[PDB]
Amino acid sequence: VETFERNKTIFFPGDPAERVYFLLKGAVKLSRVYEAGEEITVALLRENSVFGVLSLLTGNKSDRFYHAVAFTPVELLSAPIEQVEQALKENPELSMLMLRGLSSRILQTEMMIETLAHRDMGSRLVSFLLILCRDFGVPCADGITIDLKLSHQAIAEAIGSTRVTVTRLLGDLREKKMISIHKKKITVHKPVTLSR
Amino acid sequence: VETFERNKTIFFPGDPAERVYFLLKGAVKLSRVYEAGEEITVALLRENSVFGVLSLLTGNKSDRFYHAVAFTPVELLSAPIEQVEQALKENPELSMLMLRGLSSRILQTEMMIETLAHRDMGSRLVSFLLILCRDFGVPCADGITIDLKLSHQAIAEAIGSTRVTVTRLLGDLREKKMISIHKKKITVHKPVTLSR
Ligand SMILES: O=C(O)CCC(=O)C(=O)O
Ligand SMILES: O=C(O)CCC(=O)C(=O)O
Repeated sequence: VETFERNKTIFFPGDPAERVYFLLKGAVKLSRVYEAGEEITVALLRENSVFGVLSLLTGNKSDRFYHAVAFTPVELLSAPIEQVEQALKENPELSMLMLRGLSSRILQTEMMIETLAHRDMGSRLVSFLLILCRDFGVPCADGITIDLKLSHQAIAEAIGSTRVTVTRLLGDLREKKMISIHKKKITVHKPVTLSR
Repeated sequence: VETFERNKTIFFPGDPAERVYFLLKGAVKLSRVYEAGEEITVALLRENSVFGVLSLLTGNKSDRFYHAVAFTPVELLSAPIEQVEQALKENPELSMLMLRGLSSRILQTEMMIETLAHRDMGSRLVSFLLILCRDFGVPCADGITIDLKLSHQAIAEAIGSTRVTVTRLLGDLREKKMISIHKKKITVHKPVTLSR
């Protein structure tokens, strides 16, 4: 069981795709990185996700092109591909469960496609927040607290927007009392009604 | 082998998720259908993709929420979920090959997250076409031909835009001599350079 301090890198673009990973605790951010250091978020992975799947294809013969970061303190398992490939070719059942895990990854990414497809950033934001509710939400008298520290920057990198825009949108959502924010934990007040 | 005419439905929202599918020839469109009747594209699957993967999660106890349509004339295989779990037992190797196809689906979806992430609708379109060039590309004296009838509406539904805007953007690109269109098939003239 490995641990990663918050903001520690799990793999860098350019690193051989040596291992597969399983996320026990915390959130992992996958992103694409650009020459100047800008990053675009491509996935925010929730507990119990398999990831690093490019090694399931090319194994260490190929290089990472996304950046994997411990978005919160993380705990995870990982194993070179042949170790995995052995464990599978050996334990048939296990594979049925990784097939399920991968199927989940795909359905989750497609939900982000849906979030990103909205033309107006306001809905893009609510929709992204509703997903986080589901992935990391904690029940509350108000509604649901997204148990992650979310900077305006981090949100911008994930819904395709600038930070200034996120700030304005977030302020608008509070003015209207659909959300509260405290030390970066966002609480969504009426999740179910927001899925309108 | 099951064939489907262009624009025929392979599976509708509400259907039991009982089968896994394999795409042999053509392109399959996955969408979310909305209350009104508008449709948002979540994936354009290319030949040799596994899909319907919701059925490897629950199976019957779960109803399709996406719409699977033959975007071009299509041929595919399919099987009841419990038959898949069986051949998985039989051939612990076939297993790995599913794992790998699922891995590739994940990566393909993430690459669409990147497309949608662009703020500049022009760039988002160029990026969507590059995808199409590698997914449905055919080498050309002129560069790479995307082998698909693409209406502006269809492009709009996949890049979170509208017909009108797509028409303007395609024309801009054509003025720059950057793409060509014949019979609704688009040719991208220097895709390797554009990748910039
Ligand atoms: O596997 C990689 O190299 C990038 C994408 C990824 O980590 C996955 O979503 O599992
Ligand atoms: O499995 C479905 O029901 C929806 C998503 C899907 O078809 C997949 O991308 O393979």
